[PDB]
Amino acid sequence: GRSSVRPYLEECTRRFQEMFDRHVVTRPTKVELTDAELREVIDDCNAAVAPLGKTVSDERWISYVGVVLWSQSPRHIKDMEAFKAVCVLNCVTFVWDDMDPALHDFGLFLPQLRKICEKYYGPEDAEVAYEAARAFVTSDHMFRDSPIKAALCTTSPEQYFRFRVTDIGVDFWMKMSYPIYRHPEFTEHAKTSLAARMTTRGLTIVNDFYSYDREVSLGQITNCFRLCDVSDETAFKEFFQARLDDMIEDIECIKAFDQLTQDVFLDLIYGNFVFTTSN
Amino acid sequence: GRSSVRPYLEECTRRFQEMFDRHVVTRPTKVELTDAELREVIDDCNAAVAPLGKTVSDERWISYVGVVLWSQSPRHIKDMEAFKAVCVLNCVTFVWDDMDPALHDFGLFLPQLRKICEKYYGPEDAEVAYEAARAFVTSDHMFRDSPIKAALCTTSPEQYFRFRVTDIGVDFWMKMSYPIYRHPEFTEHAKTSLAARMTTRGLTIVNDFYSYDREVSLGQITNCFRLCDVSDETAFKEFFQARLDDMIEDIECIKAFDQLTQDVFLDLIYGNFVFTTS
Ligand SMILES: [Mg+2]
Ligand SMILES: [Mg+2]
Ligand SMILES: [Mg+2]
Ligand SMILES: [Mg+2]
Repeated sequence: GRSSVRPYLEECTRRFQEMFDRHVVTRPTKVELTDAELREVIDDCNAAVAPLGKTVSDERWISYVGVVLWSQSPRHIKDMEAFKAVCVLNCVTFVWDDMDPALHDFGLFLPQLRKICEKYYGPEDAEVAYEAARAFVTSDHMFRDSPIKAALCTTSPEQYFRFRVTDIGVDFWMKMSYPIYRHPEFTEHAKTSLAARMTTRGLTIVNDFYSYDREVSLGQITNCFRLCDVSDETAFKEFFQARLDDMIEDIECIKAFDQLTQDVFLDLIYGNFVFTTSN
Repeated sequence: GRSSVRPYLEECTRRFQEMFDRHVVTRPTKVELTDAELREVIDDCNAAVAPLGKTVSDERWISYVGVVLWSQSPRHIKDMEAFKAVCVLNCVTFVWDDMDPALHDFGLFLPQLRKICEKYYGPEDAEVAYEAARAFVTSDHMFRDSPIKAALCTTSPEQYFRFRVTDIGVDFWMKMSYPIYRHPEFTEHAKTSLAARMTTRGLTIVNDFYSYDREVSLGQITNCFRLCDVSDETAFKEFFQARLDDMIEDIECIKAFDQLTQDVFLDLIYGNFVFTTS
């Protein structure tokens, strides 16, 4: 009953798209990697997870990298080495998040993350990106089975989204993506985490809706829709409307930011939705 | 702008204390600096702000440093070099927030912050502390008269507190304070800024109430109580109770953290109340 949002899948997808068309208007665009770039990305991905003895096929990597291809802001890219680092860091932390946690060898993995950062970023940016990656995968480790997670995720939407600012990876995302754009204001918003805080709900609500069935079947509690009775059409749709209102207020405030910054923020939110709803 | 929360000053003070007595219980305790340590701190503060030309008296310094003496967690302190750094970094960024922006010389001030961090912290912590200080003062600068400040501060409690995570300085505070304690869990929560997100509303709500009259008289908008009509006793009491409920919910979640970490969070919120009402 509460095991599935399947009855709402089409309507909610329509409503998400309708909101974006009214409030963001500009559609997201795909980044094309040359086959050299893509093999380079994938090679780095393989080298970084090999110490954990894990093999991962090219097409699995390409499914992982799709979110980065779709959710950056191609208008504004200025550094494609930073872009590739984000492709790599995203994919390997994807692979890390999808392993038995008693296969997690930090001594083996963290230095691979540092090597990626040092390859693609300047000296200062390498440290910023690496600390963000370190802090993300460290958060993930220390909150498995944590009473803190249960408290933040079951108490209120406000407590849950506060947890997700880090846990969904959007602070990590912002802190390794600002070198792509070299835009002073965006760099500051990324480093204060305001960038992450402005985009967390737009990203998390979409992510949660389309992974609800999988996550609750796996016993996972990091999902906002577990806060309403999904089996109750009236309660579900009041909750979903509240989440839509959350996304709209965020997007309306995001438009107070400078133009380039707001472009990146909205391409992220809307691009993630497009990527999420594709094959 | 000609508004005031004076008619509620007593009752809100009593309501605040009562909430803390029921939900935190543990009293905050003042850190007493020896005479040598207070001198070392004032000397460092005076050095840091000497390049900006203007003078700060001992008594102002000591009024600034009191929030640090009261709002840390004394039973858990392990590193007093780190503690002194927070005294100095708090005081001088206070003085900087208190200056006409027309005199905000970053090229003079940022090396002084870096100097403080390099004297008191290990090399890794010194970069964390410095970067949070840099990000804090840079945020203050780019949001003065910025349309983003006006949109975040006037739209809803949620957008306003989202802005204050950085703007009230608690993220900076966490990221320079964790070396005081060398507690692994607290260090991570500081570095993910979860520590700052848990404590922002309890700090900001207290700070906003007791600075409201001052701030509205100066045309400042960074105060959540501008979001209700404080001249409407009925509206103010509903808004004030909403913010108490926010503090209570946060405090109750804070107690799900490990025992040392939660002591630090709650001593910070409760000690800030004590210092503000002192
Ligand atoms: Mg995860
Ligand atoms: Mg998910
Ligand atoms: Mg201020
Ligand atoms: Mg104030």
